Amino acid sequence: MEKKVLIVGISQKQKDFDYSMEELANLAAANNMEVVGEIRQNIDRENRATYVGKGKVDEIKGLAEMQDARLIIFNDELSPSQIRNLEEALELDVMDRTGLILAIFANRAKTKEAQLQVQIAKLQYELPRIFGQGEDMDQQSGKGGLSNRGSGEKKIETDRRTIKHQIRHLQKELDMLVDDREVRRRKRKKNEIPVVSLVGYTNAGKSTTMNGLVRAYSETADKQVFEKDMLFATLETSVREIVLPDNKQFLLTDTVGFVSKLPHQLVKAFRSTLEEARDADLLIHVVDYSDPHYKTMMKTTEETLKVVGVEDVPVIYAYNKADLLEDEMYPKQTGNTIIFSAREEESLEFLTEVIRKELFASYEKATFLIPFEAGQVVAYLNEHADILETEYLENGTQIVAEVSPADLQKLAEYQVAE
Amino acid sequence: MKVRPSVKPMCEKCKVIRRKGKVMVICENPKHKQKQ
Amino acid sequence: LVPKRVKYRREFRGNMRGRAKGGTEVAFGEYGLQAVEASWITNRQIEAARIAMTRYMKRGGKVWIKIFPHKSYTSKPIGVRMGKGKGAPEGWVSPVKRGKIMFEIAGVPEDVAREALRLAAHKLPVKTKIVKR
Amino acid sequence: SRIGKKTIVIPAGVTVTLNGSTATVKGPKGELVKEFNPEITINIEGNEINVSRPTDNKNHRALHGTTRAILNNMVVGVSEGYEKKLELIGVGYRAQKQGDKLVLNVGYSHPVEFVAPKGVEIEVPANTQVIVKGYNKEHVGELAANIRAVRPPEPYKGKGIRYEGEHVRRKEGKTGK
Amino acid sequence: MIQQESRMKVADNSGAREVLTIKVLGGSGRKTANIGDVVVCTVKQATPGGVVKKGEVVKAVIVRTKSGARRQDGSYIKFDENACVIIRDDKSPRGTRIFGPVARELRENNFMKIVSLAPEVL
RNA sequence: UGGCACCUCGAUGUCGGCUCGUCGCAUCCUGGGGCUGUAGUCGGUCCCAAGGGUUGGGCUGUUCGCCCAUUAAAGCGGCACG
RNA sequence: UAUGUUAAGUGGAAAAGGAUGUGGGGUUGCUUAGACAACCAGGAUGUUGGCUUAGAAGCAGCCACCAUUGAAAGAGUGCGUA
Ligand SMILES: Nc1nc2c(ncn2[C@@H]2O[C@H](COP(=O)(O)OP(=O)(O)CP(=O)(O)O)[C@@H](O)[C@H]2O)c(=O)[nH]1
Ligand SMILES: [K+]
Ligand SMILES: [Mg+2]
Ligand SMILES: [Mg+2]
Ligand SMILES: [Mg+2]
Ligand SMILES: [Mg+2]
Ligand SMILES: [Mg+2]
Ligand SMILES: [Mg+2]
Ligand SMILES: [Mg+2]
Ligand SMILES: [Mg+2]
Ligand SMILES: [Mg+2]
Ligand SMILES: [Mg+2]
Ligand SMILES: [Zn+2]
Repeated sequence: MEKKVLIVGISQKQKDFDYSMEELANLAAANNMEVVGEIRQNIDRENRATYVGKGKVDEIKGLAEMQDARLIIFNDELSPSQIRNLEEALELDVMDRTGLILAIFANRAKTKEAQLQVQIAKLQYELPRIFGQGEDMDQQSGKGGLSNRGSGEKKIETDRRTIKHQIRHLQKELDMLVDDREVRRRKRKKNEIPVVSLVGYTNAGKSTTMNGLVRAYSETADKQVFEKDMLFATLETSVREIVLPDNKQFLLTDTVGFVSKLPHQLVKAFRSTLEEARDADLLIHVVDYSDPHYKTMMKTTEETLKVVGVEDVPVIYAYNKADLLEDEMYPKQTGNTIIFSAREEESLEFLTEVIRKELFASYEKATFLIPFEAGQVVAYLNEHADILETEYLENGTQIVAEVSPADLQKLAEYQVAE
Repeated sequence: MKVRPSVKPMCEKCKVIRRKGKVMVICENPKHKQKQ
Repeated sequence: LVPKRVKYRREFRGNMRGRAKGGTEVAFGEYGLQAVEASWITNRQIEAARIAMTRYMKRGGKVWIKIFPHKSYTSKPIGVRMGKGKGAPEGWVSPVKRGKIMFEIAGVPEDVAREALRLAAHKLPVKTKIVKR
Repeated sequence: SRIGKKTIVIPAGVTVTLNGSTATVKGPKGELVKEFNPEITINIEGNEINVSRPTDNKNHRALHGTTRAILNNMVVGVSEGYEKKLELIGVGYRAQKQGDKLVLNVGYSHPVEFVAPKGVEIEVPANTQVIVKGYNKEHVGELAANIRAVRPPEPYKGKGIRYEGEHVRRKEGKTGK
Repeated sequence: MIQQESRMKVADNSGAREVLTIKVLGGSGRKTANIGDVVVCTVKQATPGGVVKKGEVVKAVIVRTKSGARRQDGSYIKFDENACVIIRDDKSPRGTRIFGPVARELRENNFMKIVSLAPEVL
């Protein structure tokens, strides 16, 4: 059924501390749990032993036993000794934000890449905590003496080695999977298709933008990407063709969303996943302009991109949800900023116009004379470049069109000087 | 070649034959070559 | 598929001797899967088979599940010895005897029905066959 | 066996004889000798050869058919003969011969040399055209296959050595963009 | 005979003065290096203000050893020290001057600039 | 990693290293091949194959591991954890 | 001894699945007014059906799928061109 939980937080000199508890409640509501009470404390430093102090523990226990809760959720990462102390004091179950995010990710992992990533993150998180957890059985006080027969080791060494071993096996499987993944990018790298990637915060509107663009400018436009409010809807990346009316081709990629106060054991998984965004040719930053806190989001967004390791890539900041705001006109371009609504034909037209302006800038005018009997080149021009005017001459076809340097070099014999 | 316990046709031009006591599939598409 | 409540939390495992008592004929739809052997069938297997065979038909026609997981089973963790009482319940199971019809479908032609039942039968731990009313 | 029941009409100038299971065929172009299993039997008269089938079971049917086919090919090869033709495709691909030795320049750092065995001959109408001739199906086929195996055709340009009756499966070097 | 942990005096113009050898190149189980062989090494003493700095990992060629070389006509050569010259990825020196005598074996291994810059090629 | 308690409590020496190896193949290198999202270069994957080969250091009692510098390559396991 | 089966050394070790192995039965279509397989010949005309496209001529795609001579001959089964 649904479990009853509590959420506990300290001010800790955070600048807001209120959106943090709001999003913690939202995350709990995304794990088939409901918040039946929150406790906050305005302490500028974190308690070393119980994270809240002596009196707050009793207050929390009283509220939990009055509201009939089954678990307590703490807004920040805990310590193994803190977990031991809180569990002993409360006589309940204790869980922290990192555990909550891992729980959210575990049951939404479909492809085994995500499943293995979450598995390794969970084992890495639980590895330091097993010390006092297993000492209760290990610290049996009475075990023996000198024996002249034995393992030549103490039990702590043995169980440390056992827990250390399996981590390497799981990481090895991860590495093999990523190496296999690099095989499927061979065709993209061998050719030189430009790539543009959508990034941003969660529920910003990336998937809707991608679906609109795909419906507008794709051959197999029936290939849509899932969209919803919920929570981390897309846990996988997608790549699609986009072909423009002026006969230009590029690839559009979609990736996952993130949230503030992100665990460090899972940022490695995100760094593995965002490897397509790392080698992108253009970045589109979707921002939910309607949300008042959106500004804060932008900062934390760059922070994530600073950690996975994507930099020096041109970025266009797109402000979604323009229709939800009153007394505003859209689409509009200001510097490297776009104001638009994803569910609009004209907004998508403006965004794709901006993309075409930014990426393709080395398509210059050129004139070619293709002889009639030696034809089969006008088709290449029309299906690989945008033409302006062609003429039916007695000696052949006189075409003028704007092309790329590769086309110029390939068609260097047909050029005519002026 | 694909070496599997479950050799079966993959298109409508695949053909199932036996050679040296082994079941196998031949086709015009070389990706469809299977041996059991 | 889990029962809402039970009178007892622990139960004997039972046996599977003999032919199925009832439910050996197609009674609602036109097509059915019949068990040829006996087996425990869990609710994960039922759910996987149902999703496969329903997705193939694109939510057309009707599907009837003729078995329910009434029985529960327990287990013991790694590292515990024998004794000290019975273990904790894990899942829910249906014991299926030979001859039992466990899935029925209607509302689709021969080809769709037979292919959906073939797709479903590969998710199950028992040896099956396809029968028509 | 429909094949096994068909009659063999002996052409003029070729003679066929039986020594037990062994069969010998002579004519304008050469002499052949071959051994068959005794379970099958052959009749002899002026201008017809008939191979008969004692039993109707599997291997016996197959042997009947293949015995008739082998006799037919043997007699035809002695009488008229057999040939195969080979083409070379590619820039610089050259076929030549010095006496009784075929020399191929097919893109390696060294030329490839071929010498025909007894009963088989190699002819070079043009620098990119080879012909294998002989009065034995198996040997002509084997030598043509050996020559072709030096540089079989490749799917990106068609270059290599191929039969005239070959359709090469063609692929495109660069696709996707 | 230069193997790992043996130290050499640097005989060229670059900032290094003494070098400790880390690896003898040219095979998996190779142990010693002779005149005309390349080694990987680290700078133990340096001259302040030079191009090569202390603690740098470089590679160098041995130009004279205390157990020298035998020639094919039956004669031998030996020196009173072990000395090396710091080189680039090609066989060119990283200095502008070379001090002391150099063995003739550098010419067979195609170290032409080192041979031309030396005061004497014995 | 466990379960059981069948031989040994009128004794079956217990970790790591050193010396000396030997065997399996689910093959790390080298040899032969089919498919490729195999143009070439560089690769991926599978089939055959156990003939030979398969590094020196810093830290830690460590096995393992991380790092430095190499190599064609720095395989995984059994033999009372030989 | 009699009548059959198996070609794996199955017999003398192991499952889900996969398969023109082989034997025995039971139904059903066509055929000496000529069946199945090969060989010879034809396989046509309005017409490049309309739309779309720079094109689209049976064979990128959408909507139609008629008529004539004639033994039949698709507004086309696949390859191929741009
Ligand atoms: N009013 C308005 N609503 C919009 C606009 N664009 C998107 N939305 C709403 O916001 C939601 C965006 O969801 P989605 O794009 O799937 O979020 P997401 O970025 O994929 C979250 P994740 O990172 O997990 O994939 C949609 O359900 C849509 O209804 C807009 O321009 N105007
Ligand atoms: K089954
Ligand atoms: Mg003690
Ligand atoms: Mg010396
Ligand atoms: Mg030293
Ligand atoms: Mg005793
Ligand atoms: Mg050390
Ligand atoms: Mg190397
Ligand atoms: Mg061992
Ligand atoms: Mg199975
Ligand atoms: Mg049978
Ligand atoms: Mg016919
Ligand atoms: Zn096929």
